[PDB]
Amino acid sequence: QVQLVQSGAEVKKPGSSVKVSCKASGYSFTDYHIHWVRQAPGQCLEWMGVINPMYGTTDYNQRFKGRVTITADESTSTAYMELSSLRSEDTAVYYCARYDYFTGTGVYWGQGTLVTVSVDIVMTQTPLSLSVTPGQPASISCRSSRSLVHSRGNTYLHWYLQKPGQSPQLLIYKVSNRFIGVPDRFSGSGSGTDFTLKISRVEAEDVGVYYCSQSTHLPFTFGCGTKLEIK
Repeated sequence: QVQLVQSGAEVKKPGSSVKVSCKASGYSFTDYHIHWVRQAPGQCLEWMGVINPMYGTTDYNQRFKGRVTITADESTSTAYMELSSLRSEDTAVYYCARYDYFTGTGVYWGQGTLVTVSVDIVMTQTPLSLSVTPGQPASISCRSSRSLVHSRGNTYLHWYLQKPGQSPQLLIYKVSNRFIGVPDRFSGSGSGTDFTLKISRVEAEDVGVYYCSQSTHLPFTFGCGTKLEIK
C-alpha cells in the first residue's frame, strides 16, 4: 500500500531552520513527484514546492524563494523540505504529497508535521462554513481567478476533504472524476472558472474541511476551505 510517513513535530525559535522528512513506500519512489504543502492556522493551504526525485529537479513557490530547499534521497525513498529563517508566520502543519499525472494532483499525503515557531491563480470558496441537517444535501462552490482548462478534455480542478485530525484526502479530481472508494453521493461539476462540489445526502463521516485545488498552472493553489458540520 502507498504510504508517506513524515518526521515528528518540531518546536523552533524564530530565525532557526527546520528540515522535515517524508519517507515513501509501496511504489517506485523515482517515478512520482513529491510536493510540499503547508497549512497555516488560518487553514488556507499553501503550496511550497515540488521535487522530481528521478532527476532532483525542483520548483518552488516564489513567496518562499531563497528560504525553502526540497531534496530527495533515492536510497532511503525519502524527500525533505528545509525551511530556514523561520518567522512566527511559518507556524503550520507541513505536508508532503505524491502527485501523479492520471489525477494530476496529490493523492497520497503524509500525516503532516506540525512546526511551531514560538502569477498565482486565486481560488475562492463559498461558503466559509455550513451546517447540515443529517441526511440533507450540501453544495460548495469554488471560483478561480482564471480558467482551469489545461487542454482538450483536461481541467485540473480537484476537491479534498480533511476529516478532523486527518490529512486532506482526495474526493474528486479533474472536476468530476471520483477517486477510489469515494461514494457516488459526492459529485463535482462546473467548467472554466466556476465549480461545485455537491454531497447528495450528508453522513456523519462527511464532517471536516473541504478544499478546492487547481493544478492547471504552477504554483498549485487551493481554496481556503469550507468547514462542514452536522447540526
